Amino acid sequence: QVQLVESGGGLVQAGGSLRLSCAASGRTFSSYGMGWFRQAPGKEREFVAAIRWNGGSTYYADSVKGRFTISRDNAKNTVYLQMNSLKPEDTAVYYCAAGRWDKYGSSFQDEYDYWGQGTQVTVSS
Amino acid sequence: RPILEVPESVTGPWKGDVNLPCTYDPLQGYTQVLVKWLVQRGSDPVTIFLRDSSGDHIQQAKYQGRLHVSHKVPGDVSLQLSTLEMDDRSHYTCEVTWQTPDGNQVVRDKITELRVQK
Repeated sequence: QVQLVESGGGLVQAGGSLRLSCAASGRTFSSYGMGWFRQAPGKEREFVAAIRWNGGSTYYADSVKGRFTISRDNAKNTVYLQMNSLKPEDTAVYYCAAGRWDKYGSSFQDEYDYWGQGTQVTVSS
Repeated sequence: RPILEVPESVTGPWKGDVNLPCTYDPLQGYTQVLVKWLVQRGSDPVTIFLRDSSGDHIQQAKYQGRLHVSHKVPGDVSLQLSTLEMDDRSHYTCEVTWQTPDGNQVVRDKITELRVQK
């Protein structure tokens, strides 16, 4: 551990909205950078968003900027991904991850050490 | 594998020495141009050490005379503290910047927790 447990997925219409949550176990949450990744059918896992341990900075894939927002609550040991204005291209399994990067390297899956089992998102035309 | 190998935590003895490992495998074509070590206090880190084009520079008074950073082996920028204090307990960041002559830049960082034990 940390164990990371995602929820909040669903099937939604294009233009619609979901919020993913990731609940972390342990007491060391507040020291980790947290991220969201996604894997679409027949494609490789890709970066979505990340947030520094202190909440000081956030980072986004170009394709989700302004539509998705990552946030964290170090007191509740939770990270969120608000997903607005959803597009069919956003369909994927979404995974929460924790790593010991500080402000650099957050787009790289190799810089994370813990991963959840994921939650499924489908957006339909 | 992450670029920087830094353990999630290290425990050192009060009043003694500790080593905070930070190592990587150098890649041909890149030059290491900056190493920064930082310490948390409390929601923001402050720089305690810089290695740049003009050498090694301790950047906080309370580490003066107590802080060394390895330089002998390429890829090893581990930090050693002497005369460990209880107020040295914190999270420490190793941050390394690489460049090419034509201006490309890559940066990585990684955090360890230093515990101090009596």
